[PDB]
Amino acid sequence: MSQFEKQKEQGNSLFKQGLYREAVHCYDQLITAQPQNPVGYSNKAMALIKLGEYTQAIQMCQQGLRYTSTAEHVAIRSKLQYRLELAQGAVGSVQIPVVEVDELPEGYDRS
Amino acid sequence: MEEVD
Repeated sequence: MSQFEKQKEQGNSLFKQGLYREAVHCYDQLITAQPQNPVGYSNKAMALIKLGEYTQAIQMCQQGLRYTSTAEHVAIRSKLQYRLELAQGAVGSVQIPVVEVDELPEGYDRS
Repeated sequence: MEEVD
């Protein structure tokens, strides 16, 4: 079933150009073929953090943790808990450590 | 378990 793994990478790549409605069409394919699987909601939560609506993604990750009760869905249980951390990650990070010279934004303390 | 960057 590897086509459904490269079609979600096409979705992320389309959000990386600005083709947001074709990128949404790629998550919508997953829920079109799998209407009741939490995989499709995990890819909608991905699309929301790739369209800058992280306030929806922090709620939708809680909604997807409600799809975890069996040994069929232990991967889903990890998948929405890292999606929740990385929604808060993508909104809350600023990449400035304000100390040393290990990474930094460009310039800052090496000019 | 990770899915999309």
